[PDB]
This record gives sequence, structure tokens and C-alpha cells, in this order.
Amino acid sequence: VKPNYALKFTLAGHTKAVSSVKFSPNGEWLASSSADKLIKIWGAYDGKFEKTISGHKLGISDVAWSSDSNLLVSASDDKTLKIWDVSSGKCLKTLKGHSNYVFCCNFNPQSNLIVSGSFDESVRIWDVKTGKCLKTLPAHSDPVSAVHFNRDGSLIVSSSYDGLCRIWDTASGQCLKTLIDDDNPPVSFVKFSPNGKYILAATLDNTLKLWDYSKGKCLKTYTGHKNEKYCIFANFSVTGGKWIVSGSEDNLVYIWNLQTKEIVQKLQGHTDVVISTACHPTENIIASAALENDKTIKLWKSDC
Amino acid sequence: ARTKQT
Repeated sequence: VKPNYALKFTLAGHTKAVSSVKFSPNGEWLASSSADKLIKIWGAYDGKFEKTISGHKLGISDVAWSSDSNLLVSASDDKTLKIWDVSSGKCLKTLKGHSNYVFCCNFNPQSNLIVSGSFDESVRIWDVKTGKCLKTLPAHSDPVSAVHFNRDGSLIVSSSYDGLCRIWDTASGQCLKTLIDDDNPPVSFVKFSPNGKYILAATLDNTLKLWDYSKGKCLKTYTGHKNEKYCIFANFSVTGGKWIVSGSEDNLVYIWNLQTKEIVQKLQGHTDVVISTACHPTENIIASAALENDKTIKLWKSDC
Repeated sequence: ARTKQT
């Protein structure tokens, strides 16, 4: 079994490098963020441009959806996160507290909380309703590259240029685990598996690893792509075959068989680094996005 | 931003 992703749409409109693309949990929408300070919303199935959401004073590195698909949070170089009402485009809350660029953000499954990671080396936990910062974790000793809640939100995984991946107890802020590796290249990306048992970690030595969280053990390695420079998103594709999906600094989307670790597909089309990829929640649809020689988002669909 | 290498 191999996928057969084919190009469906190319979405143009951002005026600088695109930073992050995410499908709404209800599958209806794609949100994108960019160095151009804008969020844009697009129909997931027809690629139709819906609206632009603006307000950040500097470039945006990440965006994330609430569980009901009604809210977005964005993380910006302006040191803030913003919570947006997607239907109105209005900024509901500006989340202030970070002392440097906000790099990464996610809601928890209940979506009463938001977690953020910053160049200021901290992880913050925010109350969605009030916009107040509930906890500041002294998480790392370099910029925080990624933050992600597990399946029920009880845990937070973070990664950093300090070479570490740490797991945090959401309720107490306490560190449950630091992943044990003999070496410490920058960790550029981390995410829980959908069942919360595994962690997918990227390092800037062209390497993705699947870690068993309970055992503290590396189970799988995925290679062949280029990743030495940028914090590139990776994914679990679960709708058809069980794949790992990543962007690449050679302008390609890479798809691996999760279990065998074989490259099953490489998607060509982009004309710059593929910084971000996202997997649709119910269909075999990938969204990919690229840096400033390109500035487009591509939507791809497979039979499996 | 994430679009510049750091």
C-alpha cells in the first residue's frame, strides 16, 4: 500500500513566506498564517478563499483551532498570542506575558486552555475565557520550538533548540520526563500521536523519531528528507494508510510508512522550503505551504 | 518568525 496524493489546488494570497497551515477539527476549513502578519481562511474541499484575519503587528509563526472550529489562536513575533472569532474575524483576546517572539501554540482538547512556546525559553498556559496566563513554565534554556497537548489534555509535550523534549503535567506545571538521547541537536518540532502513547520529534540533523512516551524509547526513525535549518511541522496521517508526513528543505512533501519507515511518496510542486504540512481529520487530504520564493499553500488528495 | 532560520 502506498498513497497517491495529487495536486488539487494552489492557494495564492499571502505576500510573504507562509509559516503554518492547520485544518479545522470539523474538516471544513484550512487556516494559514504567514510572515506577512495575516491569517487567511480557505475552504478545505474547494480551496476557496474565505477571509483574511489581521491585527498582529509582526509576523505569525503558528495558528491553532479550538475543538469546536469556532476559535483560532495565533503566535506572533509581536510577543503576543491572539484569540480570534473565526466567523467575525474579530480579535477576542490578546495574550500578553511572553518577553520575546511567540513561536508555537495549541488548544487542549476541551479548548479551555492554550499552551504557547516562546524564544524567551518558557512555556505558558493560558485561560481561554479570561485570556489570563495561568502558569509560566521555565521549560527550556533556548527557544521553544513546539508545544502540543496529549489526547485528553493531561500532558504537554515541548521541544527546544536546547536539544531537549520535555513532557509536563498540565495541572501542576511539573516536568514528568526529559527524553534521554546521547546527543542533543536542536529539537525543531514535537507532537503526540493521536492515542497519546507516542511522540514524534524532529531534529535539525535531517531526522524524525517516533518515541514511546511510557518507555522513554525511540521506536522508529524516518530519514531521506532535508531538515537542518527550519522548524518544519510533521504529522500522523490516520484517515487511510498509517503514514508520517513532513515538509522538507528540498521543496518536497515527504510521506513515510509509519511502521516500515519506507518513503512511500514525495510530493513535488513547491518552489521553496515546505515549512508546514497538515493532514485533514477525515479525508486523505494534505495541505502544504512554503517559504517566500513560493508563498502558496497546496492542497493534495489521495485514494488511500 | 519560523520562516527565518534561527
